Amino acid sequence: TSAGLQREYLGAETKELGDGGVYRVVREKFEWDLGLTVRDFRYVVRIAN
Amino acid sequence: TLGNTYLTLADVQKQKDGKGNVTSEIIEMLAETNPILEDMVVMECNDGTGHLTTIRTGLPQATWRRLYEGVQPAKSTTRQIKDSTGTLEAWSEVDEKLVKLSKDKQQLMLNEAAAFLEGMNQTMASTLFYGNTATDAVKFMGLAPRFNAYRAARNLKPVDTADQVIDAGGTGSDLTSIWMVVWGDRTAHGLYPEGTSAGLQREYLGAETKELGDGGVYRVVREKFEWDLGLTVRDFRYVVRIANIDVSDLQAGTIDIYALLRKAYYRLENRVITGGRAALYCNADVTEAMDAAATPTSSTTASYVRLTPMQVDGKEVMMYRGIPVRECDAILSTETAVPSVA
Amino acid sequence: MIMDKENTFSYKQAITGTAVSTNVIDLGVSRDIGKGVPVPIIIQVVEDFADATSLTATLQTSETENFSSATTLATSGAVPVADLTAGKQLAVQYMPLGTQRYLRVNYTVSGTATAGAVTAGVVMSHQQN
Repeated sequence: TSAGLQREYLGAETKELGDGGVYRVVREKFEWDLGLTVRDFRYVVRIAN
Repeated sequence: TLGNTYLTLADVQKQKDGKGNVTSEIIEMLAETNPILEDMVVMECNDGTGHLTTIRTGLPQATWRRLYEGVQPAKSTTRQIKDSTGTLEAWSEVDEKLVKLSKDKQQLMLNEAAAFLEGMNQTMASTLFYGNTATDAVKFMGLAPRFNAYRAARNLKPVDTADQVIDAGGTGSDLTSIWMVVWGDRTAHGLYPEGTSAGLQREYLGAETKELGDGGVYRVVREKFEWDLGLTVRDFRYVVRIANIDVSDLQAGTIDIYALLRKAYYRLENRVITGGRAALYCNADVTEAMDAAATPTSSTTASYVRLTPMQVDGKEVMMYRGIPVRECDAILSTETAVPSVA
Repeated sequence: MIMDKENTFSYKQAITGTAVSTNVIDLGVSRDIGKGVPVPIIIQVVEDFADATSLTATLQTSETENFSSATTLATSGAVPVADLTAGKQLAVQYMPLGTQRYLRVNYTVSGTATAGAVTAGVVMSHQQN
């Protein structure tokens, strides 16, 4: 997976309908996955309530 | 029926000196200072319709993408607001006989013109700070009709203006309101339609020939005092209005003005980031209270501002955290209540 | 947890009252999973529970599509009412041995609760902490 918030300008598409309809569309896709993985909670402290 | 207008002879008599000449020392007891008209930034509409601003009233929702689970394609929703420019006009008119009867013609006109200038400035400041277009339809959208109702349980920053305002608890009729406004191209500024000019456009027509429906005519000397203005807040988050400040308790030492100033600064989420010049428009009571809190004495019940013996008197507060405290007279101490909204 | 549809026993399924997993996995042929490379699964409670005494999430398998030949690959046991809390992994960390054509998840609750939910399935990498 690429790093950070991704972006893919897919460009023109076809978008075939379910009744034979067909017309061009353009699709832009935004993707991002990450996990914070606090490896040593010694380096983190919280004050709550 | 009425003897209004036309600068009747009685005032001319009282504008006459002991020597009989027209006085040039007219004491101006009803004079106001309004720096708002001066520091406010203006420009032209430069468009057919009113000033148009575009807002994001909703962001598309993201999904977590269960693998082999379809994602719905979302949208971006936008909302807008319009604006307009008001137009004020004052018209002087006298009778050539009346001015000729007075020993001088320059002095009478000079006094009347000064009165016209001050009156127009006061009217413009009043409508800028309290001008409601819902009940006038010829005025322009002021600042008090916006923020007209505040929110008690403050949310982060919803689209209603009610979240900007801080309620100080004022209930009765002594209620005043501080104002912080950021002036800039994108945030908030004045307007005037293209083809006019900024500021007061004074005109001097000269002698005229005023007729009447009856048929008689006579000479008149007339002047024109016109001013066109429009106020626009593109981003409402750029203006914070403290409201419901009871002046009696404010002077008594109960409404600590610095806490409310902090709250208004923080509800001013923007500007702190950027946007343009900003201001702290307020009346005299507010600056007096700021001086009171800044230079403590046998006042309140506790304070944390020790004073060297050479400065136990005080100073005049000019700027607030770099924001200039442009004290203005347009703000009254008789503002209506601001109802609380959930 | 990188879950995935088409390999999920049940997505946000409610538990109240005895019932089975909404989705039943179908592996084409009766070949095996637990053997070889470990396959993590999490039959884990998502939303809290109510007066129900216990819960018995079992990983039943059967050769037929409809489960008439029950076979317990792994059982949660009679987990008490107190421990029906969010994030409770009710069964084994990895897929047990002996997967048949189809697998189901059977929820047997002592009594009926007014609350309770489970999201069960196979994940790419079971997330600890």
